[PDB]
Amino acid sequence: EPQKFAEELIHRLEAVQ
Amino acid sequence: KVTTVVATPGQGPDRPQEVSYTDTKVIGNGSFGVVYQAKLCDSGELVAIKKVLQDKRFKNRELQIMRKLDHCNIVRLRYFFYSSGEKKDEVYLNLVLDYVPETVYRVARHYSRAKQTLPVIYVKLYMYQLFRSLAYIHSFGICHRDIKPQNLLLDPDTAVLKLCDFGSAKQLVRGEPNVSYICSRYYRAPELIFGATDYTSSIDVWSAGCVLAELLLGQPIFPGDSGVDQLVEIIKVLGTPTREQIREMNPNYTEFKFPQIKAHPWTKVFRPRTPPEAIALCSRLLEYTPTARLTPLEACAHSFFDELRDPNVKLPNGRDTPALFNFTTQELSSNPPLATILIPPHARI
Ligand SMILES: N#Cc1sc2nc(N)c(C#N)c(-c3ccccc3Cl)c2c1N
Repeated sequence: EPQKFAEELIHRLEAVQ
Repeated sequence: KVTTVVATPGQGPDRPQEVSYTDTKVIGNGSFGVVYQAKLCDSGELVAIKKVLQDKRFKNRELQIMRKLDHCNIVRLRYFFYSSGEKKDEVYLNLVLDYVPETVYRVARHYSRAKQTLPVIYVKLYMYQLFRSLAYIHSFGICHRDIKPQNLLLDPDTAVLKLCDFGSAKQLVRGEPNVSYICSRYYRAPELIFGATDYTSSIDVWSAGCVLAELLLGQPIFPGDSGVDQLVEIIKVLGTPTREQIREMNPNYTEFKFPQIKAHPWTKVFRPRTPPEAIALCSRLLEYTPTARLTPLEACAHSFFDELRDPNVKLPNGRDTPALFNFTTQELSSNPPLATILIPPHARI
């Protein structure tokens, strides 16, 4: 769960910058 | 069509009495079960009635909480009673509440549709009254958890605000799990989004800040579709949280990559006319570290509300302000010396 969620979060930040 | 029931006073002596009402109209859907409007035959007063489904095998949490609360800024439980119906086989719990005509949501939407912002004087009045109710319930260890514009009821004439709907409220204690998927996404604390089970009453404070910002902005400050996009909107403003902040929210995320993103300046967030103290209050409400957020009582004493402590302050309709100074010992239990500020000299004796 924790590593899983952080991976789809970190992706949407590469898209914001 | 007049209905007569045997109701029990909400905070009262626990002696049931006969109560008659009429003019049953639907207001809308509460947290669990729908909310009706009605008129008491005796007084002629209007009341709200939230009918909820009750299971006979355990006690109703909302009812337990509601019987404790008496506050000018919270919708009061007049009576409660039981009924049956809807395929039967079960019992409904009916909560008889104060009726209040308006919501902050409806008012905020009324200004936004006219391409305008709510005058700061109302923002001060409404937020201050919200923080008072928050200060009151948190002193029992009770977290509302639903805080949002829709649950902030208003009397337009008197400018009185009343927090409502405790169907998601819980009494928090150290060492117990709580659902991290709670509140409403726009007003959801970041630690909740991280799935933290350890959170405190500070989550309500976060939500309050979201409401404050929205009233300043004219739109929800943290929009977005998924629960994960919510976190994106937050860091697009607050900036990527430090390791130490992640630790304070959910320790299980302490070591992770998390690309560094610059915080967008609070002054560039709001319109140029936005009061400085409004910006300072908002910045102290919204923090990643829950312990860093202001307590509701501390918020009440913030410089932003200094205009409410002016002996000459009035409503835009010429009427006096509601009672802002009426704090009890329970309200001030978190920080009694704060009364030096909270209760102005003109309201002392
Ligand atoms: N518990 C509880 C009560 S009493 C009450 N009274 C109201 N006037 C209103 C309104 N509007 C509401 C309300 C608020 C948000 C969403 C839906 C509803 Cl019905 C409630 C409400 N949820």
